[PDB]
Amino acid sequence: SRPLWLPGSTPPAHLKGDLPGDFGFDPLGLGANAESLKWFKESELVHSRWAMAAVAGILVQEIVRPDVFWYNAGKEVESPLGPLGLLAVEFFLMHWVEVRRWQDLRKPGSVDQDPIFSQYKLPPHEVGYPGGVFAPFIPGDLAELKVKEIKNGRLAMLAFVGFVMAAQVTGKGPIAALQEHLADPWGTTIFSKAAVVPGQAVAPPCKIPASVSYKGIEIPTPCFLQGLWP
Amino acid sequence: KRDAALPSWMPGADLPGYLNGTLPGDFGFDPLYLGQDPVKLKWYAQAELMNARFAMLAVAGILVPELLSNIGFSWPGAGVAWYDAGKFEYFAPASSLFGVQMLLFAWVEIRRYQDFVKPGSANQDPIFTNNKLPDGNEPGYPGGIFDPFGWSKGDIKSLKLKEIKNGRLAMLAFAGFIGQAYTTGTTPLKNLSTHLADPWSTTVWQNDLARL
Amino acid sequence: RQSWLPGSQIPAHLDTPAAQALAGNFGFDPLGLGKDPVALRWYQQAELIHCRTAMAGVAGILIPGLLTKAGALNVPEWYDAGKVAIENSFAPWGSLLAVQLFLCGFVEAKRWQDIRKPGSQGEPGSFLGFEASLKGTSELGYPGGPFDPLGLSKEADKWADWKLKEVKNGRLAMLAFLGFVAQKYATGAGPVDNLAAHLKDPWHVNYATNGVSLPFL
Amino acid sequence: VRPVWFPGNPPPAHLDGSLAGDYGFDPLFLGQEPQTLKWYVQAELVHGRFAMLGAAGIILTSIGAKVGLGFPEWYDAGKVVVEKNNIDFPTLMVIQFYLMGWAETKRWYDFKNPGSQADGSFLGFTEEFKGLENGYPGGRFFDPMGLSRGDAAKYQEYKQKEVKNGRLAMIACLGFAAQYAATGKGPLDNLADHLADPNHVNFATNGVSIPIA
Ligand code: CHL
Ligand code: CHL
Ligand code: CLA
Ligand code: CLA
Ligand SMILES: CC(/C=C/C=C(C)/C=C/[C@@]12O[C@]1(C)C[C@@H](O)CC2(C)C)=C\C=C\C=C(C)\C=C\C=C(C)\C=C\[C@@]12O[C@]1(C)C[C@@H](O)CC2(C)C
Repeated sequence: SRPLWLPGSTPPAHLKGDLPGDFGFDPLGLGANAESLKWFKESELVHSRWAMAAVAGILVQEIVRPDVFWYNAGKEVESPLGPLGLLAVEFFLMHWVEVRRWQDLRKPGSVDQDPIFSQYKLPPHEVGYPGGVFAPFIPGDLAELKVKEIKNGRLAMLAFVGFVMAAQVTGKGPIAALQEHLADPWGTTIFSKAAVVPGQAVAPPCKIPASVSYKGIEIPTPCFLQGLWP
Repeated sequence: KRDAALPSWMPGADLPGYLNGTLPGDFGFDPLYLGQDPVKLKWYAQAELMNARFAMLAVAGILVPELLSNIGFSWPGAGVAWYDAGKFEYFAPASSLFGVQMLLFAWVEIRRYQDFVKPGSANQDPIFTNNKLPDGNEPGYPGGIFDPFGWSKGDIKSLKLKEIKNGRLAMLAFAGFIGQAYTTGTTPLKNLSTHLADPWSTTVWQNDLARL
Repeated sequence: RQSWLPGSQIPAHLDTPAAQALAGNFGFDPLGLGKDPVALRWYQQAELIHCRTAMAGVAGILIPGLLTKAGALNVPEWYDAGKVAIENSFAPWGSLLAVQLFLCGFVEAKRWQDIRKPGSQGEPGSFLGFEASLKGTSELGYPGGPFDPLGLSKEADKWADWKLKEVKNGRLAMLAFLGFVAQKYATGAGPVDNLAAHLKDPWHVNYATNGVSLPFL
Repeated sequence: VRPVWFPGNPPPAHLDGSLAGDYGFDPLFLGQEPQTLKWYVQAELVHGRFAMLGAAGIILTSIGAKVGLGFPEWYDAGKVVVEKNNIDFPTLMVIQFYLMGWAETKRWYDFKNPGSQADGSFLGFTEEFKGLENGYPGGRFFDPMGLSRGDAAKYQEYKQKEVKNGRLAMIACLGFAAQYAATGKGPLDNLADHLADPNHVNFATNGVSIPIA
């Protein structure tokens, strides 16, 4: 009745197209339990929204600041607030925001009220889609926009993973890595730099230093699952 | 089971029913269920008031003396840290002061305890028998001579909430004095000046990591 | 029903109404020592006396030890105090102990006769008018009367909770004294010295590294 | 009708095919008594799940050592960890039996008295320790994703996979011990040597397994 991830297949029973972005993909049956699916549905949106901002953020950083590698931006950035001053502010602000989001998930409607100003409240809403002040402008139908959000979100989640593994394998940002592919497309793919055959395994070298010195301490910087690289 | 109209320490949470809102400052906070038993809750309510009122006097007795010294006011006790007041030389030895203290506090504390056991039974002066507190007082809120200006005749419910709120904040402040003095080795207002001088590099994380 | 071992079969003799009325009944009697009701009554008295003596003894070791470390007092180690005290004493330990046996024996005998015939020490004329105060209460092991000056036991709503606190702290005190004896031989230091040494380096200073407790390792 | 370990031989009466991995294999009749069989079913699952963890841990670290990431061999890891990190062996050993003793004893008394650990005695937790079946705890803590709380048919398939992968891991761990004793090398050194010359580097030529050769 609806397009599927694998055309011609039959979606699992627990998937019926109610959710946006429901293309009948759950081969392991992780979402069969209703309670689990509610938590996983919330988690997918959060991962997707974080990934979309991060992928957009990384791309703009490279264009605006091509001289700084996004993978190194943690140590290269110097601000007066210092390391622990920034972390302390981030911890408390994120703890408040995340606990309130969490409470809505457990008990929907219980954190729609503004704690300080008694006249402001979020109108009733679905979990994961807090309207009101968070949605001043809605260009069109929500149902269509929800599909657009999750599809772009699932693409940005894969894009970030592509940035991480490309950075560790090439040591270059997403745009610089792309230009390397375009210069020599036949000699720049992962197949062109790695291969395993019976009796020999060749893997690229991790282009990230094993450790980073930062303000008098050493921060380990290991490549992700390097021993399992092709 | 707790009424949903009452304010909550954690909006949306389901809180115990025995904290029905009669006591002042009832926000339903009891994650360890210490006050579940009504008999113990009665004692804890008084203990919270007693520790709260001594903490408020103690905190005010540690900041104002230090604030006055910083301003420039001069008096023999000026410039002495609250944790060095014991060694200071007074008109009498500290041992004799302690002895007088316990005798005086035995009288007033046993008078207060008598009211808690049997409210209204300690409202009369034992020497000048004419003097007496009003018969309507409750344990923890004597009134009468203890409320000469009659503030208790106004919005008592709000005033009790203000008292416990300031009291709970004062109790945390005194706990901060012990922790801050033990780790920084300086007076509380000197610690505040250090934080205001450079807030971003003077957090407890910065300070304790250096001492680590 | 609280149990020392959730899911185990509670002994039948600890599930009777009489046994469940004892303070600290968590169904713990693997050896079946208290299976006989008469024996359980006697062992309940023994546990209370051990509890109260251990609490006083452990408090007499731990509080002076903590104050000695803080400098408020100067008391020797609990295992050296007997020698230090006797040197500055007015009597040899033999005469001191003999008097103790006479005085302790007298009060212990009166308690003993009360266990056999509860309330019997109130026999008129036996004591010089004081026997009226020696009848005890309805519960064996809780004499009350002159033994409860503040009258805390008269509060019925708090009686069960008071008894549970006494037995719980008493059982803890007994294990603490057994810990003092074992730690004295294993480490050759004081109880507070052992606590400080553990806190200084918990992962390398404990009983697995004292060279005595675990010889196979 | 179901496939059996020895085609043609009828399965024994006490193996009726309900349990996962039931192939009628019990030639010594060790699980004939139903109460003994329940205990053995859990013993096989505990062995299998520990072997699966051990096989995956040995394999991963062996790969790291092979590709020169600095990992020790599984038969050398114990010495390297304590010496490198300055860890007292007896202290680590004692902590292990405290934590395993607590978890194992609670598992032990759920077998003796099912559902007895769900009364709330442990920190007030009730449902997470109720248990679902003999050897299959379930619940939010042991099954956070609730894969046993969804499709029943899917759940039965996972049980078949778990025990079969568990039996294979148990055999593999036996292989690691036997191969280390025979060759003195790591599992992937053995695999690499076999692949280089399969016909001439195998157990028949290691000088130990076939002494008469
Ligand atoms: C989404 C979060 C996030 C991610 C994915 C990264 C990713 C990265 N950072 Mg960055 N950082 C992140 C947040 C932050 N970083 C920094 C500060 C730094 C520094 C100073 C450095 C990096 C570096 C790196 C890189 C390598 C780090 C590594 O391998 O560490 C291995 C792992 C660890 C060292 C610890 C892992 C901790 C654990 C996964 C999470 C712990 C969670 C907390 C307990 C939660 C409580 C705190 C609050 C705030 C949430 C990598 C690109 C390094 C770099 O540039 O290398 C070239 C580097 O030097 N980051 C801050 C402080 C403002 C962050 C705040 O959120
Ligand atoms: C709320 C109750 C309360 C609290 C929290 C404190 C807290 C403190 N008093 Mg204080 N006192 C309190 C009530 C009282 N004190 C005293 C009398 C004293 C004295 C006389 C002294 C203190 C000192 C101390 C400190 C102990 C730590 C230390 O430096 O040890 C190490 C101890 C020393 C370096 C002091 C050595 C010289 C001292 C003359 C030896 C004899 C001290 C006594 C044994 C103190 C007994 C205090 C008891 C009765 C509360 C600490 C800041 C000491 C201080 O200020 O040290 C800087 C101190 O000397 N207090 C009295 C009697 C009026 C109290 C009555 O309630
Ligand atoms: C996931 C989010 C994220 C994170 C963690 C970072 C992190 C970083 N960015 Mg990046 N960035 C992001 C998103 C993100 N960015 C996005 C979406 C954009 C596009 C607009 C950019 C554009 C950008 C540029 C152009 C630059 C960085 C730079 C930096 C670095 C220094 C930051 C700084 O100095 O802040 C200082 C902070 C302030 C002065 C105040 C900022 C207040 C903002 C605007 C409020 C935002 C509110 C919003 C609702 C938050 C949503 C969060 C999330 C849910 C998406 C740091 C590594 C700099 C860099 O590379 O330095 C080496 C740099 O030049 N970022
Ligand atoms: C009554 C609340 C209160 C206040 C206003 C302060 C204020 C301060 N503390 Mg103190 N502190 C407190 C309680 C408080 N503390 C308590 C209860 C403890 C015992 C654990 C400590 C232990 C402590 C240490 C060990 C240190 C400080 C330090 C500091 C400074 C800030 C930097 C820092 O690391 O803070 C960390 C403070 C905390 C984690 C306290 C958290 C608990 C309080 C009650 C939170 C209240 C939040 C609430 C919204 C109200 C806050 C605002 C209001 C008062 C206007 C600053 C002078 C540092 C310093 O001296 O720097 C020079 C420092 O090293 N405090
Ligand atoms: C009384 C006591 C200690 C008294 C100590 C005193 C007076 C100390 C006094 C002094 O220290 C001072 C103050 C100061 C020092 O300078 C001098 C001395 C003189 C040294 C300890 C009892 C200590 C008693 C102990 C430890 C008893 C433990 C019993 C256990 C574990 C029984 C278990 C079971 O019996 C059950 C319950 C049920 C069965 O089915 C199963 C089993 C297992 C058999």
